[PDB]
Amino acid sequence: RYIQLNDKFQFTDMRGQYAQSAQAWLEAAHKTQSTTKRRISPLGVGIESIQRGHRRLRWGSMLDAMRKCMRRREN
Amino acid sequence: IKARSGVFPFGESEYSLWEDHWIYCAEKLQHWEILTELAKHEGFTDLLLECGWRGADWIADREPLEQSV
Amino acid sequence: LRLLDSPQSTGSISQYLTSQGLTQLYNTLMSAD
Amino acid sequence: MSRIPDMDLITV
Repeated sequence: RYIQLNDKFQFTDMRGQYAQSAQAWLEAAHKTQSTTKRRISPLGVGIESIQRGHRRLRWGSMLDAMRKCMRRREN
Repeated sequence: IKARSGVFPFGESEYSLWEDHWIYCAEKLQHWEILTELAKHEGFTDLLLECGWRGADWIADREPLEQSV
Repeated sequence: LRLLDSPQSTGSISQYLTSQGLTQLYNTLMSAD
Repeated sequence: MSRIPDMDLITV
């Protein structure tokens, strides 16, 4: 996420151990994203379009579970 | 239910606690089948805990379990 | 006061505790759009 | 707009 948001990243600028392995992983991820439309790199979404897994919209599935728990207890 | 009905002020703090501890008490009380759909819908790490380790057989339908692991 | 005071509440959950009440609440909140 | 509506609630 930091590399994505910086936007001033350079591959050869990086120094330290694990440099080559992470470089290879990033190159493979970019190649996979180019070839396959599926997204691997993290992406940011505004507060308007809250998606399925977020904490804001747990309550729907949770209330479904709550209703089934009530059903079982009433049975 | 009270928090989501707006009867008293709604605070995310301790609401995360309510959610997580409800899941905890549900899994302790052996409500695995109910938690299956919740894990599938939200995405979690207890999907392995309940779906395979206590629900569906491992020898069958191996591929989804392998992908999850 | 911070330790010992709890926000007030109203007893409107008597009907919602029933499973049918939860179905009604789920339908209303899902279709709130 | 998302599938699930997002509505503001009062806080502490």
